[PDB]
Amino acid sequence: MTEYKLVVVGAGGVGKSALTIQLIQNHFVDEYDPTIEDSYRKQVVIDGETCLLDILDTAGQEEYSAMRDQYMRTGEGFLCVFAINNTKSFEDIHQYREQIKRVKDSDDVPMVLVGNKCDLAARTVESRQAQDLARSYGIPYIETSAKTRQGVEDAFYTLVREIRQH
Ligand SMILES: Nc1nc2c(ncn2[C@@H]2O[C@H](COP(=O)(O)OP(=O)(O)NP(=O)(O)O)[C@@H](O)[C@H]2O)c(=O)[nH]1
Ligand SMILES: [Ca+2]
Ligand SMILES: [Ca+2]
Ligand SMILES: [Mg+2]
Ligand SMILES: [Mg+2]
Repeated sequence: MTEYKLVVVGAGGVGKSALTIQLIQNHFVDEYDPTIEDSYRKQVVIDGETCLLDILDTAGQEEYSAMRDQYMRTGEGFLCVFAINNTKSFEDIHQYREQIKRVKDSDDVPMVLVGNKCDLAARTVESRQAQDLARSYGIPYIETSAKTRQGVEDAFYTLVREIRQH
């Protein structure tokens, strides 16, 4: 049935894997193991539609990013993740978005901006700053915590809702 190909991108350590694993497997990964390229598939009902999520969890560490752009080519929508306690990861978002536009050869690609680790109080990216970035892109901004589950389903389901607008 309806399949949605989602790709999760962003700087090393922002919580791409923890977010995906919380969504799919319902637990929090406390440790840090850098990703090369992993995929997950699960059947879910989203707004009354039974569908299949195929999620590519990509490397954020440059050293482990070989051929990432090839893996990403098939993505239908992209979760652009930064951490709210990592200003550099937020600044990097523009470069991830440019890479997405390159691999899709389009300036109109479904995406959602995600500010993760919202359970932490060492915030250096304020909500309004991320809202403004997302506005400039024509996409939603959503905050998440892979640790508490806050916003996790919402982030991924919102991306499906963006793909459906394409
Ligand atoms: N407090 C808190 N810690 C988080 C959250 N998400 C991830 N972390 C922590 O941050 C570290 C990195 O998470 P991870 O998911 O591996 O990040 P990543 O973006 O997949 N890294 P990589 O690009 O190298 O694969 C882990 O120690 C993890 O527990 C969150 O929402 N809250
Ligand atoms: Ca755990
Ligand atoms: Ca291209
Ligand atoms: Mg990872
Ligand atoms: Mg500031």
